[PDB]
Amino acid sequence: ENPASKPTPVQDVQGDGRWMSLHHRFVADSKDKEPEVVFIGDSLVQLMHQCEIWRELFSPLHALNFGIGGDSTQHVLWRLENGELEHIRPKIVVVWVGTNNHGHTAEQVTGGIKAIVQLVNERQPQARVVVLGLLPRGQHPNPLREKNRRVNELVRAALAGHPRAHFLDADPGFVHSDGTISHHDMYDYAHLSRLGYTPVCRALHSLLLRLL
Amino acid sequence: ENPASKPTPVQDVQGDGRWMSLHHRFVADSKDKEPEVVFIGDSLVQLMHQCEIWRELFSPLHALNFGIGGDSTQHVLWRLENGELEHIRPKIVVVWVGTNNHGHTAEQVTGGIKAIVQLVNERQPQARVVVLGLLPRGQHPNPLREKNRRVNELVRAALAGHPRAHFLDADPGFVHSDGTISHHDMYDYAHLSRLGYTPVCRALHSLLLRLL
Repeated sequence: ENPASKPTPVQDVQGDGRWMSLHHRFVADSKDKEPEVVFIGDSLVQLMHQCEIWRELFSPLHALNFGIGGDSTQHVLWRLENGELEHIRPKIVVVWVGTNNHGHTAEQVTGGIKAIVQLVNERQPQARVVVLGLLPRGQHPNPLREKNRRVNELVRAALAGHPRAHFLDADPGFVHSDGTISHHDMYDYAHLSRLGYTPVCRALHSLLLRLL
Repeated sequence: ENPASKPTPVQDVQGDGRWMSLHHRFVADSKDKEPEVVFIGDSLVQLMHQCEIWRELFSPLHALNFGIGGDSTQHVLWRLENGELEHIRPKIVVVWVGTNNHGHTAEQVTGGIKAIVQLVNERQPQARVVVLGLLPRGQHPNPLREKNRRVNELVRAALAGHPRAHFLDADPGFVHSDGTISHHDMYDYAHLSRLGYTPVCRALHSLLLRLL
C-alpha cells in the first residue's frame, strides 16, 4: 500500500483528543450547513480562517474550512470518508495537503493527492476539485523544496487530463534570487503570515470566481 | 537528569532546518536590538506576534518575541543558553512553555520551568521574570488539563519565594461549567484565536506595566 493513500485517523498520543474533536466539529458543520465551497487540508488551510481575511474573500462564497494543523494526505482522505462530505453538495472542493508527508517519497505523496481527488469525484461527483501546489519551505535551499516541487510537477501532469480537476500554483515567488524565503512571508519558513496569505488567497479567489 | 531541564536543540528530522533558522534569527535580533522585554516560549508566545495585536499592547514596550511552535522547556533552556540572551539587558523576560512536554510528569515540567528562571537569573540578573500558567486544552475534561493545572500549582509555589519572579495565571476561565472549551477561544482546543488572545494579553500587559 502507499501509506499516503491508506486512510487513517491521527492517533492521539498526547491525551486531549483534539484531532477527533476537530473532525466531529466539521462533521456537524457538514450535517447542519450548506456550503458551496469546502476547504480541506493542513494548517495552511486551517490558519487562513483566522490569520488571513477569509471573511472578505471567502465567506461570501459559502465556504467551510476543514483544515487541521499537521495533517498528511492519508489523514485528509480518512476525514473525507468518515463524515465530512456527508449531507452536503458543494460546487467546489479545495484541497491543500502533502507538505507534512514526512518519510513519504514525492511519488507517494502524489498518490495520496490522487486518492483524495478520486474520493471527492466518487462521493461528490458534481463538485469541481481544486488542488493547490505545495509551497516552498525552509529559509535556504533544502530537500523539501525539491520534494514539494516534484509533487507539484507530478500532480499537475496527473490533473491535466481531468475536465473538472484544477491544479493551481498559488506561489507568487516566495523563493528569492538569493535562494532565501523571507520571514515576512513565512514567519517560520513554512507557515504564512498575513502578508504571505494575501497573494495566495487572491490567486485562489480568482480561480474560484471563474469556476463558480 | 530531568529531561525537561536538560538543554537540547530540536533535532531536524524533516530536512529544512527551520528550527535552527528561527534560533539564528533571534540571536541576530538580540545582537542588533535593545529590547526591554523578551518573550520566549512555544507557539502561544510565537503566534501572539501575528494572531493577536502585539503592535498595540506590546510593541510600545520594546519587546522581542522568541516563540517557536512545538518547543518544550528543554528547547527554550537551550535557546537561552546558546545566544538569545547575548548582547541585551532586558528589564523583563516573559516565559511561556511546558504544555508541549509530552511524556514528562508535571513535576518534571516544573523542574524545566525552574531551570529556565535560574538561567535567566544568572545570565540576566537585573531582569524580572514572568512565568505564565499553562492554559487548559482539549474540548472536554482530559489528563492534560490536570497535568497543566498541577504544573501551575507547583510553579506558583516555587515562585512564591522569589522577589523578582512572578507567576501570572492569564486564564480568564476558558473551561466552562459544562466542562468544555469553546472553539471561539481556541480554534483547535489548544491554540488561541484572536478572541482568546485578547484577555490573555491584557492580563499580561497589566502585569508588565506595574512592573515596568
